[PDB]
Amino acid sequence: NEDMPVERILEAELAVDPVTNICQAADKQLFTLVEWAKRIPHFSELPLDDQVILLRAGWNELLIASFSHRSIAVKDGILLATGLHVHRNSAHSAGVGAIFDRVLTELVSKMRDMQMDKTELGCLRAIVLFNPDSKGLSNPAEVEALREKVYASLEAYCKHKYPEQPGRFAKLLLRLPALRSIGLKCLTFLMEMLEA
Amino acid sequence: SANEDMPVERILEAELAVDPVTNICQAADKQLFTLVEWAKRIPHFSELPLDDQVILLRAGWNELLIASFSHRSIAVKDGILLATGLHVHRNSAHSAGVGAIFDRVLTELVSKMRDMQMDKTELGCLRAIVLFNPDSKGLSNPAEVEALREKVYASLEAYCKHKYPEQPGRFAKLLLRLPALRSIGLKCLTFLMEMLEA
Amino acid sequence: PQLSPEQLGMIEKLVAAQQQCNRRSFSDRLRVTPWPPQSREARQQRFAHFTELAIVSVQEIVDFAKQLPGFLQLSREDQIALLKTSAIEVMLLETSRRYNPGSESITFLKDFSYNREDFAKAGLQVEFINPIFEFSRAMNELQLNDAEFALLIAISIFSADRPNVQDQLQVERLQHTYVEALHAYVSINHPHDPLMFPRMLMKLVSLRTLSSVHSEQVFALRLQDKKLPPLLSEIWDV
Amino acid sequence: PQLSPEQLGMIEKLVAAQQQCNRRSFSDRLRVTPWPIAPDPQSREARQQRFAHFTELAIVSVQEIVDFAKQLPGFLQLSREDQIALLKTSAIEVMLLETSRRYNPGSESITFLKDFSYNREDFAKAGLQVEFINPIFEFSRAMNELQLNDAEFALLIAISIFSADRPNVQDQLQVERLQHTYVEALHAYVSINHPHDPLMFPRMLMKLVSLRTLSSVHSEQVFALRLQDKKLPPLLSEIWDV
Ligand SMILES: CCCCN(Cc1cc(Cl)c(OC)c(OC)c1)c1ccc(C(O)(C(F)(F)F)C(F)(F)F)cc1
Ligand SMILES: CCCCN(Cc1cc(Cl)c(OC)c(OC)c1)c1ccc(C(O)(C(F)(F)F)C(F)(F)F)cc1
Ligand SMILES: CC1=C(/C=C/C(C)=C\C=C\C(C)=C\C(=O)O)C(C)(C)CCC1
Ligand SMILES: CC1=C(/C=C/C(C)=C\C=C\C(C)=C\C(=O)O)C(C)(C)CCC1
Repeated sequence: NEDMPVERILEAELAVDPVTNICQAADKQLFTLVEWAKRIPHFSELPLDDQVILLRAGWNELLIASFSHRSIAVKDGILLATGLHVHRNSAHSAGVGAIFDRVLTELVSKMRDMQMDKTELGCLRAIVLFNPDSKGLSNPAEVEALREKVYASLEAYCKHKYPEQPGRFAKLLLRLPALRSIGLKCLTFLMEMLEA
Repeated sequence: SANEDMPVERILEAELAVDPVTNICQAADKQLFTLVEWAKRIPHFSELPLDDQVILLRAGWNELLIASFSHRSIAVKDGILLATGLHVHRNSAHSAGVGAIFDRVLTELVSKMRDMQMDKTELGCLRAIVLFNPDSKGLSNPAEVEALREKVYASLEAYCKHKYPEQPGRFAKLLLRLPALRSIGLKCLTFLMEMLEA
Repeated sequence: PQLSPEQLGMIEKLVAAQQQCNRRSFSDRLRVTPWPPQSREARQQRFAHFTELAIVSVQEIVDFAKQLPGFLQLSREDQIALLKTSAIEVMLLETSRRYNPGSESITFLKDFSYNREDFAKAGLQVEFINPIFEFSRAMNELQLNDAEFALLIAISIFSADRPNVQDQLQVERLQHTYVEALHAYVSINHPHDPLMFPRMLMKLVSLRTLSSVHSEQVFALRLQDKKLPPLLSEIWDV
Repeated sequence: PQLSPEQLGMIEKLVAAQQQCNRRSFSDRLRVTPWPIAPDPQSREARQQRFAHFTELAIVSVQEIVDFAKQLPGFLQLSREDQIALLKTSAIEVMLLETSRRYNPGSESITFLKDFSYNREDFAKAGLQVEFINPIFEFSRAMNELQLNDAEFALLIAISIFSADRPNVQDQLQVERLQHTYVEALHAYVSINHPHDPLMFPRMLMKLVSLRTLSSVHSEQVFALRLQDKKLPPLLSEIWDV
C-alpha cells in the first residue's frame, strides 16, 4: 500500500536590502532542511553520503516552494521566515523584479488559485528531495524508487481527498517544471586574540 | 635558448594581432572571438591536442580578457576602456553596485600596470602563463601544458633581465600580479517570424 | 474515464503531423553540408553540419506547432515566445525518441547516426553530451510510442511560464487538453502501469535543466569562435 | 651576490617564530575532542564528532597563525583593522601551506601532530565533500614535490599574510612594502640555496595563485556544511562564515 504516509510528510512540513532580508531568511531555514528531511519516510535509511547529495542538490527548490506557499496570503509579495514581508515594488526597485514576479505568478499565485494544501506542498517537496539524477549518488535507483512511492501516495491522496477534481494530481506535478526553472535562475574574537 | 623555446617576439605579435554592466558584458562578448586568434599565435599552443586547447581557453578566458582591458586602461583615469571604445568611470561603477570589484580591478591591475609601465610583451607573457594552466580538469596531458608554462617563466625572466637590467625585482613583480588577477577572476564569475507567417 | 472520438482524432492528427514533418525533412536532407582527427577544418565542418540539421529541425517544430489546435489563435508575440523556449526541449525529446540503446547513438533523418564521439569531434563538451545521452537512455527505457511522444511534445510547447508569454491563462487551457488526453491515454493503454504518467510528466522537469545546460554549451562554442547561424542565434543566443 | 645579514637575520626570526608558535600550541593537542573509534559508516554522530575534532584543531591553527603574525616585523605597526583584514583572509591559505608542508607522499595523508595522520577517507568521514578534499590533496602533493625547507615555507607564509589586495586593507602601500621585503629575501635565498634550479622561484610564487582558488573552494565547502548540521564554532565563524 501507501509506504509513504502523507501523515508523516505533513508532520515534517509542520515541524518547521530586500535581497538581504531574503538571504537572511534562507540562512534561518538552511538549518531545518536536515530536520525536515529527517522526518520524511525512508530518507534517514539512505546512506549519509547520499542524504547530503540530495539536500545539496535540492536545497534551493526546497526553500523556494515553502516560502511560496506561505505567501498565498500576502497580496503582492512574500512572507519571509524572519516574519518580515517583501512587496513587489521594492523587489523591482532593488533589481530582482523579473525573478520576483515569476515566483509570484508561477508559484504563489498558482498555489492560491488551486489552494494546494500543506500535505500537497509537502509531497511536492518530497519529490524535489528524492532526485535520482544528482551527481555522485551511491544508489540512484534507490532514490528513484523512493520518488515513485511519493508519486503513488500523492495520487491516492488527491483521488480520495479531492475526488471532484480528477486532474489535481497532474496539476501539482506541473508546478515542478516552473519550480526547476525558477530554482536555476535563483543561482570580535580575532580582535581579542590579537590583543591578548 | 630560453627565448628560442618560447619566443617573446611571437607573444608580442599575438597581442598585437588582437547601464555599465550591460555595456561591459557586451564588450566581453565582442572580445570572445579574439581568444582563439590570440592563442594560436602563442608558440606551441597549436601543437596541443584540440581538446586541450579548448579546455585551456574555457578555463582562462575571463582572466585573459580582464588582463587585456586592464592594460588597455592604463591611460584612463579611475576607469576602464572597453573594446567597444566606451569608458567606464569609478563613479558609474559604484552607482551600478559593482564598485567593490571595480575598485579592485583599478588598484590591483590597472594602477600596477601603469606605475611599473608593464609593456605589451610582459602582458602577453602573463597572459600566456594564465593560458597554460595545467590544473584545469579534463586535460589529456597536464605535464605538457606545465612544461609550456615553465618555458614562459624562463623566457619572461630572460626578457626582463635584458630589457630592464636596473630592475632586478621586475620579474617577481610581474608574477605577483597573477594572484590578484585570479581572485578578481573568481569574483567576476526576424527569421523566426518569417518561418511562422510563411 | 476514456478517450472520446474527438481525442482519438486529435491524437491521430498529431502523430500524422509529426510523420508529415519527418518526410519533408527527409526529402530536404540533401540540402545539408556533408559529414566530412586533430583537424580544425573537419571539426568546423562537423559543427556546420549539426547546425544545418538543427535548422531543419526548427522548421519541423514550427510546422508542427502551426498545426496544433489553438496555436495560431494566439498573438504572434506569444507564438514566438512559446517556440523560442520550447525548441531545445522538443529537439531533446526527438533525440530520445531516436536513441539506439545498442550502439548508444542517435539517428536523425533516417540515415544519419551519431554517437558521443561524433558530437565531441564537432567540439561539443562532455558536460553537455553526457546528460543528453543519459536523458535519452532513460526516456528510451519508458518505451513511449508515437502518440505518447506527440502529446509530450505538445504539452512542452504549451508551457505558460515561458518568458514573455502574454495570455498565460489561454496557454494553460490549451496545455490542459493534451495533459488530460495523455492521462486518459496511459490509463487505457498501460492499465497496470499507472506510474507511467507521473514519470512522463517528470521528464518535462529534466528538460528545464537540459535547456540550461544547452545554453552553457552555446557559450563555450563561442569561446571557440563557433557562432550560431542567424536563425539559431535568434532562438538560442539573444 | 649573497644574502645580506638583515635577510639572514629576518629568516632566522621567521624559522624560530614558527617552531616556537608550534610548541606554544602543542601544550594542548589532546585537549582536543578525540577521533571516534565507532565502526559504523552510517553513524551521524561519529561523523559530527570527527567534524568537531577538526574545527577544534583548526582553532588551534588560527591562534598559532596569529601568534606568528605578531612576530612579523611591521605587522604590529599596522592599524588594528589592517592586521585583522590581513589575518581573516590569509588564514585558510596559511593552513593549506601548513597542510602541504605536512603531506606524507607514501601514505597519501597529512600529519598534523605525531601519530595524527589523516587521509582522504578520514576527511570524507567528517562529511567534507570531494570537490574540497581532492584539490587540497593534489595541491599538497605538488607542493611536497618542490621539497621546500622550513625557511621557504616561512617566507611563503609571510608573503601570503602581507597581500595588499585582501578586502578592507587601508594601508595598501605599507603592506606592499612589507611584502616586497620577503619576496626579495625568498628570491635571494632560492638563488643561493637552489643555484642550479632557477625555476624554483617562479614555481613557488605561482603557488600563491593556486591558494586563491583553494580559498574559494574552501568557502564553498563552508556553505555546504551549513546544509548539514555543521555550523562553525564562533571563532572560525567570523573568519570564514560571512
Ligand atoms: C549530444 C546530442 C545533442 C543533439 N542536440 C539535439 C538535436 C540536435 C540536432 Cl542537430 C537535431 O537536428 C535533427 C535535433 O533534432 C532532433 C536535435 C543538439 C541540439 C543543439 C545543438 C547546438 O545548439 C549546440 F550549439 F549546442 F551545438 C547546435 F545546434 F548549434 F548544434 C547541438 C546538439
Ligand atoms: C582536507 C585537508 C584540508 C584541511 N584543512 C586545512 C587545515 C585544517 C586544519 Cl584542521 C589545520 O589544523 C591542523 C590546518 O593547519 C595545518 C590546516 C581544512 C581547513 C578548514 C576546514 C574547515 O574550515 C571546513 F569548514 F572546511 F571544514 C573546518 F575548520 F571547519 F573544518 C577544513 C579543513
Ligand atoms: C527568491 C529570490 C532569491 C532567492 C531566494 C532563495 C534562493 C531562497 C529564499 C528562501 C527563503 C526566504 C526561505 C524562507 O524564508 O522560508 C534571490 C535572493 C536570488 C533574489 C531575490 C528573489
Ligand atoms: C570586470 C567586471 C565584470 C566582468 C568583466 C569580464 C568578466 C570581462 C570583461 C571583458 C572586457 C570588458 C573586454 C574588453 O572590453 O576589452 C563584471 C561585468 C562581471 C562586473 C563588473 C566588473
